[PDB]
Amino acid sequence: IRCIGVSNRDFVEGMSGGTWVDVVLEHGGCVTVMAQDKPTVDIELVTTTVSNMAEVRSYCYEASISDMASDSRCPTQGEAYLDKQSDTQYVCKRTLVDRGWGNGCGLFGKGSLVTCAKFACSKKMTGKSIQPENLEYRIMLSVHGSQHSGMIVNDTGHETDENRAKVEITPNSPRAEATLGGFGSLGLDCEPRTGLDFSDLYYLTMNNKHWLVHKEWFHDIPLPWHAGAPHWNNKEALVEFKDAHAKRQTVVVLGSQEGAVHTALAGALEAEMDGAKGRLSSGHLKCRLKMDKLRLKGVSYSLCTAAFTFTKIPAETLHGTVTVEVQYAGTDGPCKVPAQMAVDMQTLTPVGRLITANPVITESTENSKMMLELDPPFGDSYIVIGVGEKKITHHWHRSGWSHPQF
Amino acid sequence: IRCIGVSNRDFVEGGTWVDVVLEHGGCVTVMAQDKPTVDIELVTTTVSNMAEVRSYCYEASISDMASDSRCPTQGEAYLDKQSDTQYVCKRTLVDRGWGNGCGLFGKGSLVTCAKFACSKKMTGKSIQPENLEYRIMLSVHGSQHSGMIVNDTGHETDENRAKVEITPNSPRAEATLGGFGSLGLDCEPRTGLDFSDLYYLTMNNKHWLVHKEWFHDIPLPWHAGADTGTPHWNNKEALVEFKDAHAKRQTVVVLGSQEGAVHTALAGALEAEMDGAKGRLSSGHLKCRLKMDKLRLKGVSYSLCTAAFTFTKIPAETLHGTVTVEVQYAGTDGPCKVPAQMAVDMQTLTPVGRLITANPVITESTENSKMMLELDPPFGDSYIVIGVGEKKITHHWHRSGWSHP
Amino acid sequence: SVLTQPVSVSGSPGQSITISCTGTSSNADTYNLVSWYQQRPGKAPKLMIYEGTKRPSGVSNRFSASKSATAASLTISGLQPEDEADYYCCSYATSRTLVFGGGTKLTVVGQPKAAPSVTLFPPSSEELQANKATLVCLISDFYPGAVTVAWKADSSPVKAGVETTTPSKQSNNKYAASSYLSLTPEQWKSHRSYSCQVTHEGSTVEKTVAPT
Amino acid sequence: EVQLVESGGGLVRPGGSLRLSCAASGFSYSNHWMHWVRQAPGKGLVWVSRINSDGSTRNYADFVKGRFTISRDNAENTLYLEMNSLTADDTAVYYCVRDGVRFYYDSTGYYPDSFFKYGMDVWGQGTTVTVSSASTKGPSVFPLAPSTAALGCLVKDYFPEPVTVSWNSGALTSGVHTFPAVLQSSGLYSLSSVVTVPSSSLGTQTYICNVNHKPSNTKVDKRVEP
Ligand SMILES: *[C@@H]1O[C@H](CO[C@@H]2O[C@@H](C)[C@@H](O)[C@@H](O)[C@@H]2O)[C@@H](O[C@@H]2O[C@H](CO)[C@@H](O[C@@H]3O[C@H](CO)[C@@H](O)[C@H](O)[C@@H]3O)[C@H](O)[C@H]2NC(C)=O)[C@H](O)[C@H]1NC(C)=O
Ligand SMILES: *[C@@H]1O[C@H](CO)[C@@H](O)[C@H](O)[C@H]1NC(C)=O
Repeated sequence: IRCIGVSNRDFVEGMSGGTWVDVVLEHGGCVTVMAQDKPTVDIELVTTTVSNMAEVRSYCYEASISDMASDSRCPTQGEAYLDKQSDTQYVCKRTLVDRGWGNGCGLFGKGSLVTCAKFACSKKMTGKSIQPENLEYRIMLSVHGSQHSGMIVNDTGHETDENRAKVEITPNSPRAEATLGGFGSLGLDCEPRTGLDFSDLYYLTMNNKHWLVHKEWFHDIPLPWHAGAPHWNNKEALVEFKDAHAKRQTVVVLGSQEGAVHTALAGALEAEMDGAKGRLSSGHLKCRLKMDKLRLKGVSYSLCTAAFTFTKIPAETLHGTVTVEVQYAGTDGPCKVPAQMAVDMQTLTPVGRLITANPVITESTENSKMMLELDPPFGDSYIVIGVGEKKITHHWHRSGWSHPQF
Repeated sequence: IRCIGVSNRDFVEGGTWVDVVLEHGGCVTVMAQDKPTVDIELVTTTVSNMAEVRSYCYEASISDMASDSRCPTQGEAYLDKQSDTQYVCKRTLVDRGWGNGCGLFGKGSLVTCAKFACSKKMTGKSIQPENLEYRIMLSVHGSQHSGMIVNDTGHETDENRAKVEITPNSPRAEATLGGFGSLGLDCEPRTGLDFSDLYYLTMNNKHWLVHKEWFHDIPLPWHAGADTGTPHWNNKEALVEFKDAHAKRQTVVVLGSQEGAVHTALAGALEAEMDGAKGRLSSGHLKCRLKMDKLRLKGVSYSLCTAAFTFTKIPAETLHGTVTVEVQYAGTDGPCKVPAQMAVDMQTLTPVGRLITANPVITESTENSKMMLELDPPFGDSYIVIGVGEKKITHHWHRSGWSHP
Repeated sequence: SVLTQPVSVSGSPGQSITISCTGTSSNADTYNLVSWYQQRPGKAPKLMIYEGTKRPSGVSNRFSASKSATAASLTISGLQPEDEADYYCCSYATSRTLVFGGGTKLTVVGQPKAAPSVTLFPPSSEELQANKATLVCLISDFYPGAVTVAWKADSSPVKAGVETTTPSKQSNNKYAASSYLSLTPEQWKSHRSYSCQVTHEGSTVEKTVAPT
Repeated sequence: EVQLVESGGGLVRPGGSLRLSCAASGFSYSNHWMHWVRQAPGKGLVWVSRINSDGSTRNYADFVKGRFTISRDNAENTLYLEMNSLTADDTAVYYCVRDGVRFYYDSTGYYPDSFFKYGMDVWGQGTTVTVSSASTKGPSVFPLAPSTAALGCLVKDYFPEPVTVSWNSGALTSGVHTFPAVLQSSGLYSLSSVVTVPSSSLGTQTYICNVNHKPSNTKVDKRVEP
C-alpha cells in the first residue's frame, strides 16, 4: 500500500500461473505487482548506499600566500633565480622587465625577474573512488489486503508486521527471500552491477555538501590539487601574478572559488552522507520476482455479513484508481470484504477491477478500520461495498568548465 | 632623458605645433630642428569626489527558516514572513495524499521563507569627468648625467625637469624650462577614456574600472547608494537556492562566496588603486598639442669645449638602436658646447648618423663634471668620437555568463 | 662564502703593507665585489675600497687594492701612524647576503717612546660621606702599550680591590689606561700615604696621595 | 650633512625583545638600500640585514633565524630592526648603514639583482644592545678636586654600557679626556673624565660635568672645586 500517493507509480501484471515478474525499481518510483490468485504487493527502492570510499584527489578552492620574495637580473645576464623555486611549498613566475642605466644595469633591454610566494590552502574539496562491490540497495515491500490509511507511510516495526518487509541487495548478495507471514514469501533476483556505472563516477565533498560527478570532469578542474591523503600541483590556478608596466611584479591570491564550483556542479547528481556511508537518491535496479511461494492469506475466510461505513471520502489517485477506507461494525472477523464496482444496481454485474486483491477484515473486534484500492471503468459507476440492505454505495466517475547533465 | 630605457618609446619629429599621444607606461621623445630634445610622459591619472551608486552582495547567510503547507484545493500557503522584506520566499506545488496528511490526491501549496543577511559586499562609484586630474612629466636633453633619468625630487628648482597638471577645467599649461624657454601644452582631457560610461568598483580592498552597462547586469543581490544604514536587498534569490525536499518542507541553502567568480568575470576590466579618497589610474591615453614657439636652445651661444673628456660608463645600445654616452669633463672653461659625432673615417671626420640629444653641453664651470648624451648611429661599423684635437676620445660602435568585455 | 684575513700585520712608517682576503666556497665574483673598511680605535668603520679595486673620493691615494680569481688584497703605501686600525674585507656570502672577514689589526711600529702622564686622585669628600672610598689612577699618553700598575699603602703593595683597564688608543696615536682602588673610609685613614707605581719600558712613574 | 643616528639600544633580558631605530638625513633616503651591521665587544664586524627602497626585499644573515625583522618608513627617514628571542650571542653595538654605491647604479633602490655592486659608505655611531640577565644600575658622580692643573669627574658602578660625558653642557671641549670604562669583578662598569685646566683659571669660575646614563634614565650635573 506504500505506492498509494506516488506519481511515478508502475502497475505490472505478471502471467497467471507464471513464476517470474520483471520489475524496474527507481528512486522516487514505486511498483504495484498484481497476479491472478496472488496478493497485490507494493515494491520500492528506498535507499542506495555506498561504503568504504577512498580518497583520490583533493582540490583547493580557498588559498593564502605569505613570505613573498623577488630576484632580478640585468639584460643578457641570464634567467633570475630564487632558492624558493626549489621549495615545493612555493609558487613562482618568471617575467621580463625594462632595465637600463637608471635601473642598475650597464645594458638597455628586458631583464629577467622572478617572484615567489609560499602557498597554503585554507579550504579544500575531496573526490572519492566508488568500488562497485561496496554498494547496497534497500528495497521496501508492502502487501494489499488489510492495513488502514496510516500504514501507507510507516517504516517502524516491519520485522513484526507480516504485511511490510525490508530487503537488502548487494552485488555479492543479489538474491533475497522476504518472509511475508501468512502471504508466504517473495523472491528477489536483482542486477545491482547494471544500475548506474560507478567505475566512471566519483564522490565529491565540499563544505558538508556532496555530489556524484563524472571522473573525466573531476580530473579537468582548474584548481590546485594534491593526491590522496600536502604537495599542491597547479598552484597557479589560485595565484595571480600582476606585472606593473614592465617595472615590478606583485603576487596576490584569487579569492574563494566555492561559488564558482557550486555553479559548475549544477547538473551533477546530488548526494548526502550517513556518517561514513554515502546515501544516494538516484538510479534504478532491475529485479526478477519469484511468485512461487507467494500465497493468498484469507482465501478460506467467509464473507463479511455486517455493515460498513466510509471513514474517508473515496479519493482518485494520480493514475485514476480509487482509494476506499472503511470501518466494520461486525465481530464475525476475520472475514472477506465484499467490494465491487457496478453500472446497474439491479443485476450488480461487476465492472472495472480491484487493485487490492482479496480485501479482508483481520480483527475479531468491532469498529476496525481497513483500506482497499479499486480500478474503476471510464465514465459513471458505483463503488458498492458490503452485502444486502446495509451495503454502502458511493457514486464514482473516471476521466567554461560546467558539469554535463548526467 | 626620462624616456631612456622605456620599451614603449615614441620618437616624434615636428613649425609651431607638435601632436603627441601620452600613454601610461609609454614615453614620447620630441625632436625639432634648432630646438632642444624634450622627453614627455603621462605619469598619473587621478579621479576625485566619487559617489556611491549601487552595492552588490557576494557572500550571504540565511537564518530563521520556516515553512507552511496546504492540502490540494485548500488554497495558497502563507507565512507571516512573506510580508517581511528581510526574508526571501518561494511558493511551490508538492504531491499530497493520504500518506502526506490530506484527504485529496493532488498538488498542494508549499511556502518556505529564510531571513537574508549580507556578510561581504562590493561597491560601485560614479565618475564625474570634471573631477579628473592628469600629471605630465617633462625632461630636457642637453646636460644631465645618468642619475637624472630616474629623479622626481626637485623639478621646481631644476630647469631641465618640469611637472605639468592637466584637468578638463584647466586643459592648457605653460611649463617654465629656465634657459630652454617654455613648453606650451594644449591637451584633450575629456577624450582620453570616456568616464561617463565607466564605474569604479571596490571589492576586498581591490579596485577596477568597469563599464556601467555590465555593472547593472550583475546577477547578485543589490542595494541602492542612498539606502544607508539597514539595507534593503533586491534580487536576494541570486545568492539563495530553494531545493525541493518533501510534502511539508522545502530546503533553503545559501550559494557561498562569489568573490572568485566576480574576480574571473573582472578579467578584462582595467585595474585601479586607491590613494585615500582619490582613485589612482595606471591606464589610458591623453592627446596633447605642444607649442614650440617659446622653446629655445640653451647653449647655442656657448663656445666649443677645449679640454679632454673621459667615458664614465661604456656606451650602451637602447632597445631602439640609439647609443647612450656618459662623459666626465676635466676642463674649467664651462659652460661650453660638447663636441660629439659619429665617424666612419677618422682622417676627414665627416659626420655620419645623427644626435638624439640636441646641442650637448657642459653647464658647470668646475672640473670633473659628469654629463650624458644620446646618439643615433648609422647601420654597421662607426666610431663614437667625442671631443676635439689630440685629447679626443673614440669608441668603436656597430648597429644591428556575465564576463566583462 | 667565508672570508679569511691575517689576524695581524706590522709595519714601520714610510713602508708598504698588503692585507689579503681569501675565501672558501667563493668564486671570481666574490673578489670582484670585495669592499674594504678601516676602523680606527674608537671610531666607526670607513669605506676604503669597493668593487675589488675602486677607491671612493676623499680616500687617500696611499690606499690601493688588487684582486684575482682566488683572493683580494688591500695595499697601504707610505705608512703613517694614523693608519693604525682594524681592516675588514667584505663580500657576498650568497646572492642576497653579505659577510665580513675576521679583521686584520695593523700596528704602526717605532713611534716616539713617551713616558705616561700619571695623575693620582684621592677619594672625594662626597664619597666618604656615603661610607665608600675609590682611588683613581689615570695613565695617559704612552708608547708602547705595555704597562704594569702597582698599588701601595705607605710602601706596602696592595692586590685586593684593584681593577686595572687594558690600554686603549687615543686620537693622538698614544695609549691610555685607568686603575681603581676600592677601600672603606676607615681603611683609607689607616695609612699615612697611598702610592701608584706605573712601570713602563723599565722606568717607573710614582704619584702619591695622603688622607691628611 | 649626511648622517645616520641610531636609537633603542640598552639592557634587555635573555629571551627579550627590542626595537632599534635609525634616523637618516642629508640624502635621498627613500632611494637607498639600508643595512644593519653589528659588533660584539672586542670582536669583528658582522653583517645582519639589508632592505631595499620599498621593503619588498629584506635579507638576513644565517644567525637571524627569523628572530629579527628589518623595516623602514621612507617619509620619516627611519630604519628599524625589530628583535625577538635575544640571547647573549646578540650582545653588540648595532650600526645603521647606507649602501651609497648601489644608488649610482640603481637610483630607484628597488631591484634585488644577484651579487650587485655595493659599498657601505655612511655609518652611524652605533647603539649598544646588551642581552644581560637582571642587572641595571644607576651610576654615582663624585668631583675629583684639583691638586697648569688637573680636575675631573668620577662615574662608578653602572650597568650596562655606555655613558655620555660632557663639561658645561658643551662649552668645555679643550683638555677633556674621557677614560675607557673598566669591567669590575662585580660586573659593573666604571670610568673617569679628567680635564686639563690652567692654574689661574681655577679661582675665576667653576666647571660642571654632564653625566647621562640612558638605560637607567638618570642625568647628574656636579661642580668640581678644591
Ligand atoms: C636627484 O638629484 C639630486 C641633485 O640634483 C642634481 O645635482 C647635480 C648632480 C646635477 O645633476 C643637477 O642637474 C641636479 O639638480 C641628488 O642629490 C645629490 O646627491 C649627491 C650624492 O652623491 C650629493 O653629493 C654630495 O656632494 C658632493 C658632490 O656635489 C660630493 O663630494 C659628496 O661626497 C656627496 O656625494 C649632492 O649634494 C646632492 N644634491 C642635492 C641638491 O641634494 C639626488 O640624490 C637625486 N635623487 C635621485 C633619486 O636620483
Ligand atoms: C505505525 O504503526 C503502529 C501500529 O502498527 C503505530 O503505533 C504507529 O504510530 C505508526 N506510525 C506512523 C508514523 O504511522
